Amino acid sequence: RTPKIQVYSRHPAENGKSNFLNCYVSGFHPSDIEVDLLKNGERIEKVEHSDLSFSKDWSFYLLYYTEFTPTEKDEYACRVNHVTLSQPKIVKWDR
Amino acid sequence: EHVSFHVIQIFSFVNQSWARGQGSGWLDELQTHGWDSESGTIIFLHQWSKGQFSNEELSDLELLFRFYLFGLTREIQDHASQDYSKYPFEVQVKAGCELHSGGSPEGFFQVAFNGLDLLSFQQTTWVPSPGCGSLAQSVCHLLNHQYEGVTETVYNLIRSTCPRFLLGLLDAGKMYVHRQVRPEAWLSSGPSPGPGRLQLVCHVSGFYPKPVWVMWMRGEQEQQGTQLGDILPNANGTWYLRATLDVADGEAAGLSCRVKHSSLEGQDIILYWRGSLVP
Ligand SMILES: CCCCCCCCCCCCC/C=C/[C@@H](O)[C@@H](CO[C@@H]1O[C@H](CO)[C@@H](O[C@@H]2O[C@H](CO)[C@H](O)[C@H](O[C@]3(C(=O)O)C[C@H](O)[C@@H](NC(C)=O)[C@H]([C@H](O)[C@@H](CO)O[C@]4(C(=O)O)C[C@H](O)[C@@H](NC(C)=O)[C@H]([C@@H](O)[C@@H](O)CO)O4)O3)[C@H]2O)[C@H](O)[C@H]1O)NC(=O)CCCCCCCCCCCCCCCCC
Ligand SMILES: CCCCCCC[C@H](C)CCC[C@H](C)CCC[C@H](C)CCC[C@H](C)CCC[C@H](C)CCCOP(=O)(O)O[C@@H]1O[C@H](CO)[C@@H](O)[C@H](O)[C@@H]1O
Ligand SMILES: *[C@@H]1O[C@H](CO)[C@@H](O)[C@H](O)[C@H]1NC(C)=O
Ligand SMILES: O=S(=O)([O-])CC[NH2+]C1CCCCC1
Ligand SMILES: [Cl-]
Repeated sequence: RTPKIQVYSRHPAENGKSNFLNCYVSGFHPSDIEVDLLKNGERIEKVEHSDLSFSKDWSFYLLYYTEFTPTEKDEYACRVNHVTLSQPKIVKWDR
Repeated sequence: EHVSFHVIQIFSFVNQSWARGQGSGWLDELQTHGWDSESGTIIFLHQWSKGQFSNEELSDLELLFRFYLFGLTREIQDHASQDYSKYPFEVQVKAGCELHSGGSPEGFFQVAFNGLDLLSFQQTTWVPSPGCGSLAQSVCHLLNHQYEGVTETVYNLIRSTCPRFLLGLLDAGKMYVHRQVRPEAWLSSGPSPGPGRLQLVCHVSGFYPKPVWVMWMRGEQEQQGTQLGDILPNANGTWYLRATLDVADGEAAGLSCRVKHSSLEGQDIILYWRGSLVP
């Protein structure tokens, strides 16, 4: 099953205000996956993620999060590559 | 009212000599334990993750899990060495218990192979899944016949030990599992539904427990086109929810988002859509 990706901040976005960017990736199988949170196209090293888990239908799900500060200039995204995807999917965070 | 505790395990076998395992413990959707796979030890994620069990009990459990992981990720490879090209494959295990409202315990132990049901444990016997075929029958045959009180041990673990641990966890984690956390809300635009149309989004984030009420309103008329997202997790045990509404441009004025939550004690959150209405 293909991974579904949802991106969301923990607090209202305010330029110059510390916040948390979450990427919830779910409904995939098999478990091998590469999820990165990206800043300006570059992978973010200081990220946290939940331990792998799965739902009743056996598809897997993970939550990623990292501290961030929204900025007019900076672009944030969640990038997922999986064996069911021909190329990495990228879901960009806006608002 | 039904509450549950599950230990889950995911085994990825890449070839005859190489596999990786992962394991964790969950109280409903709340992760309470991890597994350190190298040292082979339980990771207690909260001050109260020991529940009411003694260190002797928890160390005996650790040793049980070690013996088990040994046996499993040895016998599996020994047999899958013959049927290679099956590689890479993945095994999922979900073992635990559910307490019903009357207090009756219900244990379970389900296995999946490459995301399909392989077998489960129903009474005192390993039953193969109907769908999957001779593989499930082989695994059940080896478990029901060659392996001694691993069936009996699974039985006592999921029917007596697991309910006791679950309740001890709820009690030890009293102040945490009974907590109330107030959400905050905010509005944004979503992806354009179309030319001349707007998508209104009301974000509600940081609430706990999970029951929440969120609606787009025109005064007191609930807007019937509202769509509620799935409730999504935040780090540190709160929840997030999007409520959205598509409206014609020129009919967005006057709409508000209204949020009710047990933590709010009758003081709803109300936010009015502004958009580009204000110069
Ligand atoms: C704590 C307690 C826990 C208790 C539970 C724990 C464990 C429970 C479950 C365990 C398993 C139970 C289920 C089993 C079911 C069975 O049903 C079992 C057998 O299935 C049938 O078996 C047949 C075996 O013959 C297969 O036929 C082969 O298919 C292949 C296609 O890939 C090839 O075409 C091959 O043809 C050739 C060819 O071309 O290679 C022809 C040559 O002539 C011959 N050349 C010769 C002879 O020289 C060669 C040879 O025969 C092979 C195959 O035997 O042997 C060797 C060899 O000597 O060469 C042996 C050697 O060791 C090995 N080298 C090494 C280093 O290991 C070597 C190597 O080469 C390969 O590794 C890589 O190359 O291969 O084979 C065929 O034979 C057939 O397809 C297949 O259906 N089905 C399986 O799916 C295996 C298991 C997969 C399931 C794994 C997990 C699922 C279960 C998990 C759930 C766990 C439970 C949780 C609960 C526990 C807690 C309560
Ligand atoms: C990596 C995953 C870790 C995740 C972190 C969880 C950490 C947290 C803290 C968990 C807290 C504990 C809770 C309460 C867990 C209880 C309920 C769990 C849901 C159910 C159990 C499911 C696992 C699959 C158990 C595996 C052992 C199995 C059962 C076979 C063992 C070998 O048998 P054997 O020794 O041969 O049993 C036999 O019994 C015979 C006597 O009958 C003996 O004669 C034999 O010698 C032999 O000992
Ligand atoms: C088995 O898989 C591991 C991990 O991918 C790899 O390092 C090793 O070389 C593999 N073995 C074979 C025989 O390809
Ligand atoms: O999401 S929810 O409505 O909070 C589900 C019930 N809470 C469970 C997980 C945290 C421990 C207590 C039982
Ligand atoms: Cl939670």
